[PDB]
Amino acid sequence: DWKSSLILMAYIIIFLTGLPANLLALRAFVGRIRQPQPAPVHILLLSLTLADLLLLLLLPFKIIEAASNFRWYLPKVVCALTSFGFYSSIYCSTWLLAGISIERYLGVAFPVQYKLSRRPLYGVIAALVAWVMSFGHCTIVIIVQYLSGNEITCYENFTDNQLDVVLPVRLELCLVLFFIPMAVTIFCYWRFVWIMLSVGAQRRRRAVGLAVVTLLNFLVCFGPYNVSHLVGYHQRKSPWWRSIAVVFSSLNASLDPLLFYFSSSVVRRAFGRGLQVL
Ligand SMILES: C[C@]1(C(=O)N(CCCC(=O)O)Cc2cccc(Cl)c2)CCN1C(=O)c1csc2ccccc12
Repeated sequence: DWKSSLILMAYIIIFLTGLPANLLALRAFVGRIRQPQPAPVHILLLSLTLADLLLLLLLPFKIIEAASNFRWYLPKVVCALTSFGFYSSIYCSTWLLAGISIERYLGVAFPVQYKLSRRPLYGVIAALVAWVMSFGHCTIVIIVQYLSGNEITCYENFTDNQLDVVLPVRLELCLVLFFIPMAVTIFCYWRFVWIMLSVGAQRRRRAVGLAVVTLLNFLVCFGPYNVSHLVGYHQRKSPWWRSIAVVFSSLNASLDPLLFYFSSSVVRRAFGRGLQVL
């Protein structure tokens, strides 16, 4: 009861804290465009904002669930659409954050290439690759898993045979769409921070802060969910703390705003104006 209510209120907080800041971020980038940005970084970040918006706008469904002890029964189609809605955002975000890690390292360190390739169009493909990879692979999940008065919004008994097909797919996504980005993100930022270490204080604090946020996201926000998938092999059963792990997956949407503040000064100016009003 209260155990459920807490997640409801936490999700409301995430919604009511996130959505305004994310809309302000979206507007900030739309502002930062001025003449459509020449910078590949600013495009990739915009995609993350859209991926966040996609999640945050669909987030309220969860607060409604948490009230009703996951009772209200949704059609299998609706259940699938909402599930796909979530999956897309997370695994898109991971590759985008990896793309940012690439961008900062390759951009700042070894700047000769960045001086020549300061055109925006070379960047756009990375966002499209992230979207295509996310959508394309995530679709497989809902294909496989989809085509009574129990306390479950979507009870996932599946089938004993299907289990043997389903879990490998979840592990495949877990590995390729997270554990690989993880290996890239840390490899880039470890160097980027070293290069930055080797206005200056502001640049340093921005650069470190950026890396801290990206690291934190993978461990705190995305970690437990992707661990919970892997535990699937050990237990051969959906862990009870999946619903808890999901909280963290949503939490990212609250901390992603900071990324934009640390990255782009225009966002700091825009939030400055927003804070001036508020
Ligand atoms: C919550 C969950 C899901 O879809 N379930 C959970 C099974 C039941 C269990 O065991 O609690 C069914 C479900 C949950 C909710 C709505 C529908 Cl219509 C169907 C699992 C990750 N995920 C989403 O992809 C997700 C979908 S909307 C959304 C919003 C925010 C975060 C994540 C999500």
